[PDB]
Amino acid sequence: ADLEAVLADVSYLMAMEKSKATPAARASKKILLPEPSIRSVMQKYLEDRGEVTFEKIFSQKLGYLLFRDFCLKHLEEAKPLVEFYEEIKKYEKLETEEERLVCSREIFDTYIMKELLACSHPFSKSAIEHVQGHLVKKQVPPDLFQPYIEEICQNLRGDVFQKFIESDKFTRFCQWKNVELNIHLTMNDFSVHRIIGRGGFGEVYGCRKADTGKMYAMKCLDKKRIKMKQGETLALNERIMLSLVSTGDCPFIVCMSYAFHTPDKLSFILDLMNGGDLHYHLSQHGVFSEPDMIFYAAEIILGLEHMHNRFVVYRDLKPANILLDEHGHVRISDLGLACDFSKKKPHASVGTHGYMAPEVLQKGVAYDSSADWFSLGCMLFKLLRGHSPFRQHKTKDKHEIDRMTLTMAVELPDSFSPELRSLLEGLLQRDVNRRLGCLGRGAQEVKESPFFRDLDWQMVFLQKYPPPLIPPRGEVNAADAFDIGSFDEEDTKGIKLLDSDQELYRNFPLTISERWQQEVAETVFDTINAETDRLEARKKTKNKQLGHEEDYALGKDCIMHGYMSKMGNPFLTQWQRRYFYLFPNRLEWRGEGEAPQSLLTMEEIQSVEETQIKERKCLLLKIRGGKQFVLQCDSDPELVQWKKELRDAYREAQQLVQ
Repeated sequence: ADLEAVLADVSYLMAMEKSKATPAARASKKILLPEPSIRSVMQKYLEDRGEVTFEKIFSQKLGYLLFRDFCLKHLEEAKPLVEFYEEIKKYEKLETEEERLVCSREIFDTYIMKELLACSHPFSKSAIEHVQGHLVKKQVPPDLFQPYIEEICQNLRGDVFQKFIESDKFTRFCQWKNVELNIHLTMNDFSVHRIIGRGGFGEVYGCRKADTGKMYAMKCLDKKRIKMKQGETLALNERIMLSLVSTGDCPFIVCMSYAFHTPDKLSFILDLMNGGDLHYHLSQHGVFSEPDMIFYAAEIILGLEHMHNRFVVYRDLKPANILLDEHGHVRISDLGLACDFSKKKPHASVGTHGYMAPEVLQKGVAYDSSADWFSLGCMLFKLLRGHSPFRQHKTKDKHEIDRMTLTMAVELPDSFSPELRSLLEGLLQRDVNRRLGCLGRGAQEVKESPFFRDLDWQMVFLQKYPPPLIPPRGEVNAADAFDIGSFDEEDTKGIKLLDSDQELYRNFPLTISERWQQEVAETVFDTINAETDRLEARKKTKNKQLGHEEDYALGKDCIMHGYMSKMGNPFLTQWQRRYFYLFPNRLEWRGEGEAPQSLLTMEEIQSVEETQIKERKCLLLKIRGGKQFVLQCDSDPELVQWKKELRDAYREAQQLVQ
């Protein structure tokens, strides 16, 4: 290969491998948390939608981390409870009874027996007796301590949670949540490496997120090409499907973290399966063997089960769409042609010739998730033979392959064991009502098939089995960027994107909370937290020494307060950032911090409405008498809450004054 390609590959590989032992060091940009005063607005914003309950926070990764570290360091009473809960959770992940026996005895002695002996145990007799009855019989199921989990959560829900909310670590949670809700991604935020694939409406590049360093796969769709091929509906459907299946914990599907668009591209951020697709590895390694294909079939069956449980039908199932991760475990990747059959069963012949179900290939006849099982059979057949059960592209014409609707699968006796012959005979049935997986419970009908009789599906979900193939660690595991190529830019000439077209993607951008929180927790949570803490320590010392504290008790009846930019003065600085206080009768206004002063009285307000200025969202207040004020906030949540609270305040004040 030429020098440029070699350099691109080396840069991509080094960025992928850099600082594996210290993920925090991979970030080139830094997350700047807002000031601790943010909680005055963010608390109301979260309360107004009921998000400050114990379950909501404790179920969030960052919320859980902050609550845990508060209990373990700033509340002695809650320390044993959190320690017990955490060790129970650790125990639940033990995979063998030989280890669970000792772990459970240690947990019992440490957190139950000693407290019982000291008579300090606060838990109910029921949980004690349940655990004692299970253990006296030598039973160590993973659900041993579930009653203790419930009771620990009940105890933490009490004054412990209120103390946490009143603490300075709920302020940190508010800061992190505000940082989350203000995610506005652009192509600048990512360091895009060499192209790794192409197809559909655009290309796929490996990329590193700037402010966390986590490696992602950026899938870009060109808006002009989408308009040219009338693909707006498909482009939006792909986002719907990705957001539908990403919300969860399934490790068998390429999950989406973010979605955004530039003026000309639609971009999805997905998991990076640096091992490459299974078709490339099949070509390099050759036909797999039955014990090897057991692994792939089991993993793909679990993935399809996850998708089907959500009523999504994966119409294009090929070896090319199956991506191997670093360690060799597979995932389903391309949800471009996926559809939902819960509302109405599709009827379009969408797929790839040689892997489409007979009812999919038939015109007009509706079909359901039943399609994915025929495609699974065809795919498993390819892994063992190098081609679909019906002729390949180089062996027959496209419509000659379509004669799959007028024949029956060969079902070779040589390369297949009788169990596999039965499995493929079930999966390649012409009649949907008789086809395996298309009757009864669905995924269970296949999972219980004889070919998987030896397989323990719990270990499949836990991914304990050794992959048959481990992708090379020193290669990109993809075709050369010259081979992948690029779309012809001339094809888009004559295509113009109207404002009515950019309106189709008004609501496109998206961020998934759990995925972002997990990324932050893995990468830069502790570093940022420490830096933030140092910054507030510095500023607190400065304020204490020089006076002008952060706030003088926040007044007597302040509804809310926070920074806002008094905007729009031509003869002064446009961004006159200041600190504001809201009261039921007036809105006060403070300078650098010496003394607050009144800016406005609610009785004067005529209306409050949002407006766009300098391509930035702002708040417009119109005043009885022709006066007006413009205020600009920093995070959409600040703007939303300020709008809501100002509106409610003046409406109530004027209605009462009526």
